[PDB]
Amino acid sequence: VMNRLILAMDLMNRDDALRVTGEVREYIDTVKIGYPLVLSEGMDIIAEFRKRFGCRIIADFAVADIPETNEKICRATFKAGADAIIVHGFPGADSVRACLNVAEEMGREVFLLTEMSHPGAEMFIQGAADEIARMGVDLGVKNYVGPSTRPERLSRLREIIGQDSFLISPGVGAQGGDPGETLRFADAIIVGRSIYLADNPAAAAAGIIESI
Amino acid sequence: VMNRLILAMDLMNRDDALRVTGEVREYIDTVKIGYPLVLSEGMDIIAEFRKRFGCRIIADFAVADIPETNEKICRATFKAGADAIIVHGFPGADSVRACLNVAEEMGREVFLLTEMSHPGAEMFIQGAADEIARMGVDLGVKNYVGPSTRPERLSRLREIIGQDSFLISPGVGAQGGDPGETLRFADAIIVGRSIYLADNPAAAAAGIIESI
Ligand SMILES: O=c1ccn([C@@H]2O[C@H](COP(=O)(O)O)[C@@H](O)[C@H]2O)c(=O)[nH]1
Ligand SMILES: O=c1ccn([C@@H]2O[C@H](COP(=O)(O)O)[C@@H](O)[C@H]2O)c(=O)[nH]1
Repeated sequence: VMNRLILAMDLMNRDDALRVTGEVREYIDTVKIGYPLVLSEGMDIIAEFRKRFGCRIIADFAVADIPETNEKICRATFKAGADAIIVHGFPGADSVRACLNVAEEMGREVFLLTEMSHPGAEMFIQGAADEIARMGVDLGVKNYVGPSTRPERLSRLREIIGQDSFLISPGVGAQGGDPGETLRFADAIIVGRSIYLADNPAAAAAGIIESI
Repeated sequence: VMNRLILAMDLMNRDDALRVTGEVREYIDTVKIGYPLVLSEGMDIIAEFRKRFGCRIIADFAVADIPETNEKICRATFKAGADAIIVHGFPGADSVRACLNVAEEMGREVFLLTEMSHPGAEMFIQGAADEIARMGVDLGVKNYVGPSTRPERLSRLREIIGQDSFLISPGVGAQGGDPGETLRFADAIIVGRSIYLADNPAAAAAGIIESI
């Protein structure tokens, strides 16, 4: 939410991850943590970050398993302190509903990943993305993830989910997406490498904020 | 955390509560919601506030029942979306442990209320407060609540819990506590009426922040 900028913290060691996150904390209040960091440092890193930085944590786990396993993944993730989890919609409605049920039980949120931002997304996901977004609307999903790299697709996604839904978007910077154009449709942009690989992460974050 | 100021939102109707909270949101990022609002508008108000204001919510439920009931209260409260819950320590260790167990299961936090801020606290709670704080330390509690109205007691509490524990303090303003003096010992101050009954809540919040 702060500055409509979410940091994707994909460094793989705790010391560097804490250093960069602390350096840019005055610019953000929401950090997306994924498997690169969690599989290297453990799930306890989520609660550590949440406490140390007083930020919201979105666990980007691209959840994509059967219902029963998705439920277990969501339970472990919320137990670890995550405020929200990103779930793929392409595995179908039952898999998404399993995640929504756990989020309801635990007072948390599910973000539905519709279309991905990388080139390969055009092979199979893009053709199913509008229907995946419609499925989300039908299931009551209120939070979505769409691609910064294809603003016309981000626009179509926004059209399907409505103005009240919350939409975040990765692919800004390194993948080629533009901050300002992405924010014409998304509520917040996700930025990873453009900030965490910069010589001065704080200056990189400040520059993105200045550009928007 | 923001400005070390936590709003105690004890208005009893949704419209006024949303109005004041929205007016002072630029000054805070943490709202304490208690029974005055929840029993008048329902537990759904917690998730509504959390979403609408993107703030952390501490449920001040002064939990004070037997272990089994405390567990149920904590589960319902975290399911409703609260980030933390305030629990009395005077009912004993088993009652506090029940709350800690649910918070661990759900990735949330427990704040232990040691000494209360009102005059009647001197009758029974004050004499047991140092031991209640020690009990908290022994149980692994990391978040505490102490009285703004008695800074020497707040100092003694801080001494027992250590500098690493997080301490919040009500009784600022209406009850007579001073913002600056309270912050010599507490990490954050809780302020209710001095802000929510003010003719201009934003100006009242701004003034408190200016004074510190
Ligand atoms: O469609 C998607 C879904 C997720 N991410 C994730 O969002 C972040 C974008 O990082 P970056 O390209 O700004 O470094 C990474 O964690 C990446 O895994 C994408 O980039 N695209
Ligand atoms: O020892 C305690 C425990 C809790 N509260 C609560 O903190 C808030 C303080 O509000 P106010 O006196 O600033 O209006 C209220 O919600 C009140 O119930 C106290 O004041 N003192």
